[PDB]
Amino acid sequence: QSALTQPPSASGSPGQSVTISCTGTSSDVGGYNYVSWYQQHPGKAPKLMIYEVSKRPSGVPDRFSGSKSGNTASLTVSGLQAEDEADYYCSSYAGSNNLVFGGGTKLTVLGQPKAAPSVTLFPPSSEELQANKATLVCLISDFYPGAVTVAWKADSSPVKAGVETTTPSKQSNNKYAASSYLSLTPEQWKSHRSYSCQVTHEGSTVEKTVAPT
Amino acid sequence: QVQLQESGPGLVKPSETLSLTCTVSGYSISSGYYWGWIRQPPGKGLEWIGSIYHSGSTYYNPSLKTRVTISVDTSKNQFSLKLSSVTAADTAVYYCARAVVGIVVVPAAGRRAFDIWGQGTMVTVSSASTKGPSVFPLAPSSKSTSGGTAALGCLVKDYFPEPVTVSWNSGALTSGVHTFPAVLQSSGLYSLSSVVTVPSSSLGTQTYICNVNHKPSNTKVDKKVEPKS
Amino acid sequence: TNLCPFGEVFNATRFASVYAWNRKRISNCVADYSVLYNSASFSTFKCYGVSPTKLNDLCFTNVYADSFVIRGDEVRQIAPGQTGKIADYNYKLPDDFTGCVIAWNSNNLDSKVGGNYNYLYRLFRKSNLKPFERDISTEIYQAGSTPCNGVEGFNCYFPLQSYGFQPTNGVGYQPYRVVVLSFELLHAPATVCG
Ligand SMILES: *[C@@H]1O[C@H](CO)[C@@H](O)[C@H](O)[C@H]1NC(C)=O
Repeated sequence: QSALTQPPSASGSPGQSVTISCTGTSSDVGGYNYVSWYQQHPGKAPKLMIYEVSKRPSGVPDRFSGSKSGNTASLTVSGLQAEDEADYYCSSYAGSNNLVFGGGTKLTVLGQPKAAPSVTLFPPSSEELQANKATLVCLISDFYPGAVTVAWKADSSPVKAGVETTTPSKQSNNKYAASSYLSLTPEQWKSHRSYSCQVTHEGSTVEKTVAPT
Repeated sequence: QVQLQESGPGLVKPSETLSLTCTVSGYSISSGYYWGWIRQPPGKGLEWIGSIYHSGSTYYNPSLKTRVTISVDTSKNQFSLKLSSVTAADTAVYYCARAVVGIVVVPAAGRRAFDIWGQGTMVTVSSASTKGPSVFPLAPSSKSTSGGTAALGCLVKDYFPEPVTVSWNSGALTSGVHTFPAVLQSSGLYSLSSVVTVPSSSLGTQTYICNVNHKPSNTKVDKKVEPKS
Repeated sequence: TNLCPFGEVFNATRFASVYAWNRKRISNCVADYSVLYNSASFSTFKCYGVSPTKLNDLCFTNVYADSFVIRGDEVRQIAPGQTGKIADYNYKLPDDFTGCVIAWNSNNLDSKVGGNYNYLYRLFRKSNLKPFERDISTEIYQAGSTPCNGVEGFNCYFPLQSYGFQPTNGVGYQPYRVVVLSFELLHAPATVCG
């Protein structure tokens, strides 16, 4: 779908050196020296790392560097750090077609101390109850790998209705985090003695409970 | 020092016209450079749209050529984008940017590299209407307390379209702040939450206020979170 | 006896880049060169034919008006027998020149806050320019053995560069508008007198 082909992921270990390739045709990459690399962290604007193949903008670390041979451009990160964990996009002029992008490549830093989910479960706030709604909020953070199963319980029996759970997302610490919400009528919040959110990750489960009043 | 800022309707009806503008400051667009628009569908790749310099000359991406106009108004010192016949494939964060090269006659001008970028404005294409977020405080309690630390938050419920951004105490509370991605409800309206970890000793004495901004409407809601009764 | 449209060259809002210098042909009109010479709003007014007061009493078959923008440093190069990037690759006066060279500082108009990149000059050229020649090509200068093949590269440079005029620049680096008036006399009746 992208006229520049870029490896979907790439990885390296801290302190080491990683290289991302970017192949087009003789009419883009192979044709002109206007090849550009950008670094985008999740939820933030793209930043220019490399223009005109190997030229580094100001403020960009010397550890970054780019080059090209024939149809294929390369971006080499030396002294790999955690802050370098991001998506990288390559770009080049295409003649008639103009300014085509690559599909992007995710770079992982591969230092992975297994973490456990911290869980916090908030009951329906009293404001929400007065508006005739009730929402349970179970928040899951600081867990590696980015793999998690959430189950809700009402009293001790299972609940599968009204549960909405976000896919897990990368944080600034390159650990992952997700959220699960239980939508409830207020009489239901008052009927059952307790609700609970169970968060399974690597075999062990962390379970938290809230209760009306 | 140059600054770019995108503004425009958060929501657009399908088959109608998407209309965003970018206001430059700190440098007169007429004085040089090419100036471009680049978009990123949610969870997908960068797409370059088009560029322009002060004369009004334009270069466009062939796949969106028939539907795209980019204009320049030098008296207001801004450039704009219109995209007609929008579909869901136009739902995207739209950035404006400035080129690396100031010379306007260089080979492949405005189709090389972009140096200065805006924050990005998002546009969702949908038939649904915008709904303002409702903000409920997630109060600190002895169950959310964990030794020296303690967690409180803000639940942002039933809003549309995206995005919501949350800051705390006007940007003085930044560390320990996690603001989770939103979930899409059955109703069609998004919800999301923001939690922060705070000293437990300071709970009655210190003030915690979350600043929810939802720019598709023009709402900004600041909710004070206080410990439970 | 119409008036020569000297206003439309001198007071024109937009001025050209030296590498693509504009020429306007003046004819079938009367012009008072003495108001121009005594304006004192021109920092430069050198003449190489006859004194500006005496040519007021002189006829010419044609007056050509060449206009462009350069740097203060480069004004001295707008003269016969002069060497330099401007005089060799952009605009060269012949040594038989019989005209006047006029200039004034345009910092107020032509210098901008982050640099004005509209005005260009030709940084590389294979050969020095003949007098009154105009080159506007954008072919990539080959500065090394490696052939350029038309693509900007190493030792392959786009042949034009830009003054980045900032109002904070020192005088010598400030933009100067220039008007070169060349007086030609052919085997044809005169049409420009005073
Ligand atoms: C330029 O404009 C000024 C003010 O209008 C005028 O005095 C001057 O004569 C003009 N110059 C020419 C060459 O006409």
